[PDB]
Amino acid sequence: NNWEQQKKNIEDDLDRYKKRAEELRKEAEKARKEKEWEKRCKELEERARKLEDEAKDRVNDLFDSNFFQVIYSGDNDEEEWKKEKDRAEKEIEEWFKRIKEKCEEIK
Amino acid sequence: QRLHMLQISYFRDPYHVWYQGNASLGGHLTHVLEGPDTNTTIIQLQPLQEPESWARTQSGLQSYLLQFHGLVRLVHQERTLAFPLTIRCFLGCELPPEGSRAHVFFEVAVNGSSFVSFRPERALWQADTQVTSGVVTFTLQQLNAYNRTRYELREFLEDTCVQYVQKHI
Ligand SMILES: CCCCCCCCCCCCCCCCCCCC(=O)O[C@H](COC(=O)CCCCCCCCCCCCCC)COP(=O)(O)OCCN
Ligand SMILES: *[C@@H]1O[C@H](CO)[C@@H](O[C@@H]2O[C@H](CO)[C@@H](O[C@H]3O[C@H](CO)[C@@H](O)[C@H](O)[C@@H]3O)[C@H](O)[C@H]2NC(C)=O)[C@H](O)[C@H]1NC(C)=O
Ligand SMILES: *[C@@H]1O[C@H](CO)[C@@H](O[C@@H]2O[C@H](CO)[C@@H](O[C@H]3O[C@H](CO)[C@@H](O)[C@H](O)[C@@H]3O)[C@H](O)[C@H]2NC(C)=O)[C@H](O)[C@H]1NC(C)=O
Ligand SMILES: *[C@@H]1O[C@H](CO)[C@@H](O[C@@H]2O[C@H](CO)[C@@H](O)[C@H](O)[C@H]2NC(C)=O)[C@H](O)[C@H]1NC(C)=O
Repeated sequence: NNWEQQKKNIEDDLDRYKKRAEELRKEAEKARKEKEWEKRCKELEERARKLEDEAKDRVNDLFDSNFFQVIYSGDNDEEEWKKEKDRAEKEIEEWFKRIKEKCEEIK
Repeated sequence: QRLHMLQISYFRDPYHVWYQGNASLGGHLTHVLEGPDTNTTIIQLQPLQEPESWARTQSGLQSYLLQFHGLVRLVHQERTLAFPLTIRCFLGCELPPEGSRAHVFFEVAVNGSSFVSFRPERALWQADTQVTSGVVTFTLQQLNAYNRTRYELREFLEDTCVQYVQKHI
């Protein structure tokens, strides 16, 4: 139940960084459905990449810390831990693509 | 010549550790490590690695320290450890004058006494204690359970470490 509690914490982080990522996607949609605004894009590109990295590092730190708790559970293994870790890494990446896309289009 | 690494982990309790360590290439001090579990700082005293390369080396080392602490926490929750305790990890690679057959090692001591050590021939950890305990059998069980603690650890020692010696003497 240690790992159960720790998966909930992993989830929270992702759920927090998701809603933080969409707080930015909506900012990027309100500024495209509108030179100076073009810099509103660099400031969105920056805040979005800085956010990604944080999210990616905090969540990986979570995975690396629950290496043996998750794999010692019995119906979870190294392969599946590495599978889950990349499945979450690529979940974060995806949001960055959603934001960057808007900017590149409005270019 | 060689690359020796020392890591000293001070556990007051299961939740918190204080790290202290250094690395020496060819008898000269090259790296230092100090700090608690959350903010452990690793610095290179000489600019042996370029900023990108060193950042990748730190990512690796920092992931190891998280994993290491995790294993201590598991051994404790499964077999109960007596705190406070100190874990010494002495590891490295030594290259001969002639030949590529390098000697590699990883000896673990707990509270100044021999605990476990890695045997690279079969990438298996072995006891260094005459005492048969639940903690030793369990730790070895876990150490010999995963590719991470076996072939990846061997790869660090035989490839990562050796290449570093070959590149930076
Ligand atoms: C050439 C190197 C680079 C140059 C820089 C030198 C270092 C500078 C810093 C100075 C201080 C050195 C001290 C640090 C100690 C060694 C850290 C490295 C260990 C490490 O990363 O090994 C990984 C294995 O980790 C694991 O297996 C994780 C689990 C932890 C295992 C714990 C083993 C002991 C067991 C005892 C604890 C239990 C207590 C019970 C009472 C291998 O991975 P890699 O990714 O680097 O591999 C490369 C292939 N791709
Ligand atoms: C990396 O940090 C190490 C911190 O422990 C330290 O290496 C050696 O650590 C032990 C403590 O376990 C000490 O060893 C003994 O050294 C002399 C023998 O020459 C004794 O008279 C002392 O009483 C002491 O117990 C030392 O602190 C140290 N060893 C030596 C020989 O100095 C080093 O600071 C770092 N490693 C290297 C090789 O510099
Ligand atoms: C690692 O070394 C530590 C220092 O030598 C040692 O810590 C000491 O642990 C004992 C037992 O856990 C504590 O003493 C207790 O037991 C005696 C038994 O007669 C009682 O009378 C005492 O009241 C007390 O409860 C010490 O307090 C403790 N030392 C410190 C500094 O807190 C660890 O046990 C060693 N761990 C391993 C795994 O070997
Ligand atoms: C970074 O880690 C340390 C300890 O939590 C803090 O910075 C200093 O780092 C040295 C490392 O040798 C410590 O010994 C000192 O106690 C620390 N303080 C000073 C004034 O030197 C730092 O606060 C941590 N950073 C964060 C963001 O938590």
